[PDB]
Amino acid sequence: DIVSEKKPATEVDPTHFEKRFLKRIRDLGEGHFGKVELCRYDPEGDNTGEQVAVKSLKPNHIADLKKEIEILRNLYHENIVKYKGICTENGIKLIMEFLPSGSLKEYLPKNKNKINLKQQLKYAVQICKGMDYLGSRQYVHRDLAARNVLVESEHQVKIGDFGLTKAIETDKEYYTVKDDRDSPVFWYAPECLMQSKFYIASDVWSFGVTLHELLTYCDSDSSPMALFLKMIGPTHGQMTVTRLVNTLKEGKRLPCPPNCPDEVYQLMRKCWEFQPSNRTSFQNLIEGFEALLK
Ligand SMILES: COc1cc(Nc2nn([C@H]3COCC[C@@H]3C#N)cc2C(N)=O)ccc1Cl
Repeated sequence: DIVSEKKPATEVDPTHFEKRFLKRIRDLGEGHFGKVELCRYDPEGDNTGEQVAVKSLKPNHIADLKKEIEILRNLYHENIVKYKGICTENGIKLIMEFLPSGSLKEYLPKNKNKINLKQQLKYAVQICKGMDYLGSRQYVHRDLAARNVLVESEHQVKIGDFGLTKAIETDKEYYTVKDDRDSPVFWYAPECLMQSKFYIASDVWSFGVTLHELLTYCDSDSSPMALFLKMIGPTHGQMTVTRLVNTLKEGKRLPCPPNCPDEVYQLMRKCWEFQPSNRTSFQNLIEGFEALLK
């Protein structure tokens, strides 16, 4: 008789999502050769399955996606989006929990009435706690902006994208980047713009700019890009970044957001010391905000 293979152990992996049951609903966002879509994982095929956020490659940067997947899989913090699993074809898709409120960019313009200064400072503490957790794992985020901060509820935010996240080598203080063509220059510290060097303090600088967005309720007209382009001029093209570096070297910074008390603005200015070594830490920011909350 014919010889077949004995059926062995088949324990179902809860982190393995089958392609055939992962049904696309809509696009959520894009960023650095990746795209994020809302999908329903529907193995029963009746629209009752869980909604998930799915990151995949836009149709060679497969290595970058795999590295991002491995980082997120191992991060466990209240203010970091939850990894759910993967969908494997060499292809791979990252499956994450879906946060329907979106990012601070979508949420803040629509909920100004519900979100007061006290709530903004509580979101600022939560971003700092997620970032301090990331730093303790020796990672530099490199893309900290309000568009990457997801709203779990009126009371909770989570850092929701790790597309640019890099490990800082033990006993080294920074990561040197090579691919910088689509850098978020208006959120970047001078060392990132001048030498393409990324420190934990470079994320503190980016946090300061994110805090500025949070305080302005992510209004497009007072965005860090709109504000810096008004300061340096918007028709410089390829000369924009040197003009930005020059402006920062002169000591010019984003102005105090409307209705922001000076005490909060002073904590923000501490993120923006020209030299990385003079900048505040995430732990000291948490202390500062908590002092203002009680
Ligand atoms: C951008 O607008 C929306 C986004 C969401 N959700 C998400 N967005 N993202 C990323 C999408 O790409 C940009 C960066 C974002 C980050 N962080 C992840 C999620 C998610 N895990 O739920 C939900 C609703 C709306 Cl309207």
